[PDB]
Amino acid sequence: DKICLGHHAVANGTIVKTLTNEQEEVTNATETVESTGINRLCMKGRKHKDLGNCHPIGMLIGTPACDLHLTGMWDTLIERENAIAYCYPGATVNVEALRQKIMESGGINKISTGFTYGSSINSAGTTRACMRNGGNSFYAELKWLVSKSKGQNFPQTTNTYRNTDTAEHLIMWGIHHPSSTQEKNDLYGTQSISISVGSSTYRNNFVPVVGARPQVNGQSGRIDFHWTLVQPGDNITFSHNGGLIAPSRVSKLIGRGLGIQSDAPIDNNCESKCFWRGGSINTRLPFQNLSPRTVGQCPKYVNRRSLMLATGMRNVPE
Amino acid sequence: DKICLGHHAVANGTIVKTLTNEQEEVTNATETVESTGINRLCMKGRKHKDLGNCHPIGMLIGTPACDLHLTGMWDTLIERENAIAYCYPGATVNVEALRQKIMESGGINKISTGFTYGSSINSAGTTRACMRNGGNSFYAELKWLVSKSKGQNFPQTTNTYRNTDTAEHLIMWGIHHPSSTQEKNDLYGTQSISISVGSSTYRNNFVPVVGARPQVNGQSGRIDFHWTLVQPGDNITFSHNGGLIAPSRVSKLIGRGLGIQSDAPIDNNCESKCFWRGGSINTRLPFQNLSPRTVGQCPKYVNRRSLMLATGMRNVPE
Amino acid sequence: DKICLGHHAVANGTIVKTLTNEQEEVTNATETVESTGINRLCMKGRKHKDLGNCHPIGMLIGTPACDLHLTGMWDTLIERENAIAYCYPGATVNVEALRQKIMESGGINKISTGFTYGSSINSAGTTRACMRNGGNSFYAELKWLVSKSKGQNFPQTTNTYRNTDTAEHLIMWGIHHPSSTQEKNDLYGTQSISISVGSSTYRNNFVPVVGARPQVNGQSGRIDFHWTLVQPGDNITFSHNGGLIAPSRVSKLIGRGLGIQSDAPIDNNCESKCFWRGGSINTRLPFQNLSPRTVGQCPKYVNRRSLMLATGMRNVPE
Amino acid sequence: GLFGAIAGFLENGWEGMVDGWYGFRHQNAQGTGQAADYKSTQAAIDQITGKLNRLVEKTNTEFESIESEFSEIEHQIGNVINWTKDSITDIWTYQAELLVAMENQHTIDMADSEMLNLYERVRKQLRQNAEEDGKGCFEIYHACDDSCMESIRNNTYDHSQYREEALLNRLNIN
Amino acid sequence: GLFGAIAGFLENGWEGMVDGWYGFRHQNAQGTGQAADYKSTQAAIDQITGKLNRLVEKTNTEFESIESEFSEIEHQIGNVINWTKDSITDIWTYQAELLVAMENQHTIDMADSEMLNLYERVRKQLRQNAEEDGKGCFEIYHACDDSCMESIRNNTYDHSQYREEALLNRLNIN
Amino acid sequence: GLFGAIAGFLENGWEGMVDGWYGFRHQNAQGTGQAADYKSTQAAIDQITGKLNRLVEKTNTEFESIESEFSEIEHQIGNVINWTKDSITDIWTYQAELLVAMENQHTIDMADSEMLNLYERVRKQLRQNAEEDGKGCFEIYHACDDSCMESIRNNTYDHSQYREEALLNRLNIN
Ligand SMILES: CC(=O)N[C@H]1[C@H]([C@H](O)[C@H](O)CO)O[C@@](O)(C(=O)O)C[C@@H]1O
Ligand SMILES: *[C@@H]1O[C@H](CO)[C@@H](O)[C@H](O)[C@H]1NC(C)=O
Ligand SMILES: *[C@@H]1O[C@H](CO)[C@@H](O)[C@H](O)[C@H]1NC(C)=O
Ligand SMILES: *[C@@H]1O[C@H](CO)[C@@H](O)[C@H](O)[C@H]1NC(C)=O
Ligand SMILES: *[C@@H]1O[C@H](CO)[C@@H](O)[C@H](O)[C@H]1NC(C)=O
Ligand SMILES: *[C@@H]1O[C@H](CO)[C@@H](O)[C@H](O)[C@H]1NC(C)=O
Ligand SMILES: *[C@@H]1O[C@H](CO)[C@@H](O)[C@H](O)[C@H]1NC(C)=O
Repeated sequence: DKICLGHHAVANGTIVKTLTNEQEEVTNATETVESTGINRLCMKGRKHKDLGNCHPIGMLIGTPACDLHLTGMWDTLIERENAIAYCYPGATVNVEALRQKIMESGGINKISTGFTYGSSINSAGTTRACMRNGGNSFYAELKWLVSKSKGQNFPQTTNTYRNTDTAEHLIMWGIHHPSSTQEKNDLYGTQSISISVGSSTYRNNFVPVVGARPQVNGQSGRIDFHWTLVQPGDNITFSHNGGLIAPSRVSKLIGRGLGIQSDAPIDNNCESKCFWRGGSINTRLPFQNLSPRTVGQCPKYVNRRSLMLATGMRNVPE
Repeated sequence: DKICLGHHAVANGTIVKTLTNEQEEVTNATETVESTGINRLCMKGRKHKDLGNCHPIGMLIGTPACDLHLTGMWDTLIERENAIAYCYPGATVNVEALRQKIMESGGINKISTGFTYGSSINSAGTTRACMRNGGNSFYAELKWLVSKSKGQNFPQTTNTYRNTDTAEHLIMWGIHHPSSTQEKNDLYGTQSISISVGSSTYRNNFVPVVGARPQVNGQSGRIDFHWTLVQPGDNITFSHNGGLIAPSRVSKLIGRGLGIQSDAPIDNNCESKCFWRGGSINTRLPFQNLSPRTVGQCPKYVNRRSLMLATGMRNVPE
Repeated sequence: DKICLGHHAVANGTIVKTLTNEQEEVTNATETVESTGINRLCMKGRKHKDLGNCHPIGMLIGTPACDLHLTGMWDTLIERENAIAYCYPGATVNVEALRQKIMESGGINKISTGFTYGSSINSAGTTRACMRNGGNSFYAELKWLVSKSKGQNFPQTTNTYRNTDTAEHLIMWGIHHPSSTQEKNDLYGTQSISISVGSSTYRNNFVPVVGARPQVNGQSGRIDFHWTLVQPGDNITFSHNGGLIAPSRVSKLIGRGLGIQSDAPIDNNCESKCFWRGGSINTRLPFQNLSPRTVGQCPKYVNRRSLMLATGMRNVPE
Repeated sequence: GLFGAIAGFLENGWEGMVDGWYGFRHQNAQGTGQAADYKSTQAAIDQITGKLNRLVEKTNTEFESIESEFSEIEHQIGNVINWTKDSITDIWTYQAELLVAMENQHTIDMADSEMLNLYERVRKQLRQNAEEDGKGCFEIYHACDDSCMESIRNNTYDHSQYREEALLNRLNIN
Repeated sequence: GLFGAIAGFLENGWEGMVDGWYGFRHQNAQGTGQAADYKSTQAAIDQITGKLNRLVEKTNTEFESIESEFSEIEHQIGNVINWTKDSITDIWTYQAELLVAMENQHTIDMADSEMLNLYERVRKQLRQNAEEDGKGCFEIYHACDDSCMESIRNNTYDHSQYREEALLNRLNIN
Repeated sequence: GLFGAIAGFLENGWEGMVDGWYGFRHQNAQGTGQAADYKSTQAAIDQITGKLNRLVEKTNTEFESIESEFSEIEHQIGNVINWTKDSITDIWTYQAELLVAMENQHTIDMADSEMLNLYERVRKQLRQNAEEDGKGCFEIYHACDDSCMESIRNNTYDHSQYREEALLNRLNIN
């Protein structure tokens, strides 16, 4: 008469690593590294804004492609590839810092500047590179100041924006760089052109420079954009005589949101907290191997297909 | 007859975490994360300089608030909030890189440039924005060069500082940007104004720009400060005709020191190696949850209120 | 009659650390931290290029020291201390970005710009600062343009390089900054002087500035170097009237390579994948305390001389 | 293994026991039987559940992008960013690797120990009435029917009830 | 747990033993008694002491500030820094969490271990003169007075002195 | 230690055994002998080998330079870099220290474990024919010659062959 003690075994065991053995067979195990993502932007439960082909900088200056995105509120902001910032060609100084600022905001208010100009100034400068409603137009939030009488000198003028609010204001402006002397003279005259910008914490001067360059969207001219923050209760003064692309409205970045760059389609029916260029990640697992580039609340990226965690004893078959 | 083996137990045990159990009860446990800090700057054993309302940048240019901090030796440097850098309004290029260099030095020596100026130059330009002992004054280490005869053209002049030391020297200078044409003309004449600075390794040009702007400290004018390191044996040459705010002394950063930003009261009784905005952290514990921004030799910051490490066996009462 | 169970021991045991004991004696132990470096650059198996006293940036502009390194293919690039980038004194904007970009390339091709000049221009300007065959020369890849007609105004000229390739090209150019008014007038005339550079992505303006400066390699004049990437299909245009140091060839960075900064001797008989200023590291160990500055595939740097891993049981001698 | 039972003095596992992790096989006059021990099985399973719970707890750390997917990053800051991210990834894969290797070692050994604990409990139950096989069996020196076997598995076997008989059978004299 | 004694076959702890970590309770004709075992208690305490020393050893690494408390940080560099610091923080709170969980596991089990080791020491001392309770007790089959008890705790018990009397009692004969 | 054998109930190690890690010393009529056990020694060595294999598995990850050795780094970015590199270095040093401390604790305990497992095996093999002295020896209550000792080391000792004589000598009755 006898009684024996024992333990279970399975036909099909799983291999795991231990401190002393790279190939240990145990009765069961489970994955720790998430391998499966979602090819969609899961936006359920979030007030999101899909910018489409509007580039974030365009929201501030009013590029025609951004007309539906000049203002708004959101908790997540979605940027797509090849989005457009500039109808009339040019570039923004300190561009990435500005893009990032916008991409962590929870909305944008626009407040007018109140800038008025004398009759010798045509403040409705317009271009075929910025079409809007079938007509030549220009950046919604800016004004292309030009001499009313062609070839005549742009008058000496001064405009001051007063921030009479309780939060900082983002103001942007452009400097036009003509591609020819004729072009320069036609718009602003033969005089020496200078633009001076000054507040309590900012000062800078700009000089429009004529130069031959290839055409972008039909234009060999360039407009360079500049920006700063106007602190509450501070005034910022523009002193100019041509070449200033004047702001008609300034911006205010409201609250915080999550910035996503992705060309993945939106799904309003799934929810997520972790995003990447390729879409979304939903796991309880502490690790993932989909992307080293994620945003939100995400599992840590590791360079492994699989790390199995044992959930059973050694498997000892016979 | 029988002999029984056993272990101790206590009335009130402590809960700890293990790999397998979140609420394991043991006989004793000890905290691993420091939650308590001292609201003071423990300076015992360290030669420190409290800068009060003097800003580290002001030490180099000689703002009145920094008159007792133009030179010295220290192993710890304390910067306070709202410290004053500028008496006459302005800004420094690469201010943060400069502030950091100063805030990790172990002292500052000052050395005269020996600059002299001809009779047509008033090198004692003065302003009510920089009061000293009841009189209009200026930055102690700099000279505001102005035409001796009001309205006349500031003469073309050259000044060369020679580093004859065995260590590099930090030279600072300023560029005056008048608030109006009348003022610019009064100070430097009607001529075109240019400022060239050139050493063996550095070269740059500067042009004073007139521009309307708000009054800071009662002044709408501005001074822009620039700096470079002059290597030993090298010369640096200033070539100018108005608008140069010239160095009369040059700095040398000496050794190494720990810089702190805190408005916490100094305590010479206690010692510490770790500081943050809110004071000092003294612990033997490897982790803390006070702040992610600390300087010195500190416990690592962790996002947990408590992590109890067991110092006793499983508690089993009955 | 009896049989006894036991384990071995040794006379001299090694000390190790455990969770509970800082001084535990075990029978054997092995090091986990590599302390031994190789005093050579182990280049076996790799197609390298030792730049010697040629600085990587000198490769693009063609400094005499870099004559043997104007083109080539490599998978590892070796830069040495005090390597020369400039013969005529000057500096390069965004220099570290450029150096790094060259140091991670796997080769360089040079393609002619095809720039041609009117008879009023001497394009064969030359200097005692750049010597070849013991005589006055210049940067191999650039041309110092100067009025053939001394004192006479440099003609207003335009030059355009068009990139007809499927890959981006690195274009560099210089801007001359003379050390005197006379030097200026002799070289380019008495006129105002501007250099305008524009592509679809890049535009900038440059003005030569006269300034007294210390002599470097015999010269108090300077040349500022500038660069961009010209994208495939794009043209870039130089408009100028004196002071442009023009590109005669353009660079194309090929493939990827490992950049090493070290003065260690080259060894072609040893192999390696980990390098630092002092040479190579060959180990199987996961850690090393040689240097916190390594390149390639390296063990992780650690702040310890030794961390012994037990490879045996407790030593219990008798 | 650490505790000597599983893959130790126990020859192999029992595929035909899907009832639990540890258990009993007996032999008597009435033939054979098999039954899983619930207490030891839950003790092990509970510990594994504990680890799984720790694997799955999440930090609330929101991260933003520092690398534009669609525009160029300045070269130098870009290289610093690459170095940092890669350094961090190296740490996490190292951490991930070590967590799994360490946890699995412990998981295997605690499973070994729970088996031993069950064995040991049975050993002291029988005290002087049985002897050890060396293979995880107890040769019982008295008649143990199916009710007697059950009393052992259920921790109610009174050794004093059979001691007299068992002693005689172990000393081989009657 | 791992070794089966603490929270195992020992049903509970002794709140009344404030003298040490492990110890003895006895019962003979003179009555009862309690004494703590010094060696076993100390073996455990010195191991705890070791972990606390490792916990409290400090690294020498001095850090400077890279974030200004009082003046603005440029936006891009500021984002890089926040990303780097949060990533470093997550690593450290992970490590701290792991260290405690792992160490606690080991601490609990080694204390169980020292308890078991004491138990085993006594078992072999008594060899054939005592039998196991199953509850951490040994039933001694001879007259064990307060000096005999003491010699057991003091590791000087000579089993051969009592073996004859003990065996006859275990066999239940004269 | 954890398993009570090495630096435990075994007084000390044997310097004269360069033949292996664990083994046997016997005393009989024909004298003394010493033989190492292969199977137990190799279980331990194989496990050290596994640890060394993990230590040495290489997971790079090429890194490029982010600090020029031969030219100046802009100061602010340089401080960020310094703070980052030192932070990562503190992390790796901490892990290197933890790895070694942790692995070493497990290494010595597993060695102690393998020693106990050999001991237990011998105990169960000899079952009722021998008694433990508490110092790691088995007093054998029957005549055991070289062929008999060699059978104990070989794991072929047949207890049923010597039991009668052995019970006779142990019990000193019948
Ligand atoms: C160098 C000099 O002459 N300083 C004068 C300045 C400057 O003209 C303006 O500050 C420039 O903005 O103005 C004052 O009102 C001042 O600040 O006290 C009077 C003073 O004599
Ligand atoms: C801005 O302008 C208003 C009205 O001109 C004035 O009251 C206010 O003080 C100005 N603010 C500053 C900072 O100068
Ligand atoms: C600096 O100037 C002195 C004369 O004032 C001269 O001897 C020395 O060579 C100069 N140094 C350089 C680097 O030009
Ligand atoms: C470059 O120039 C060629 C000929 O001058 C022209 O055909 C081509 O369109 C130009 N490309 C761009 C991008 O301007
Ligand atoms: C950073 O890494 C990415 C991914 O490997 C690479 O494409 C990019 O070129 C790197 N940036 C730099 C500046 O090397
Ligand atoms: C960095 O983080 C702090 C909060 O810890 C935040 O206030 C600051 O704005 C962040 N910096 C940037 C550039 O977003
Ligand atoms: C970074 O650390 C190195 C090494 O200690 C030091 O030499 C260098 O000056 C540091 N950089 C800054 C900007 O402090």
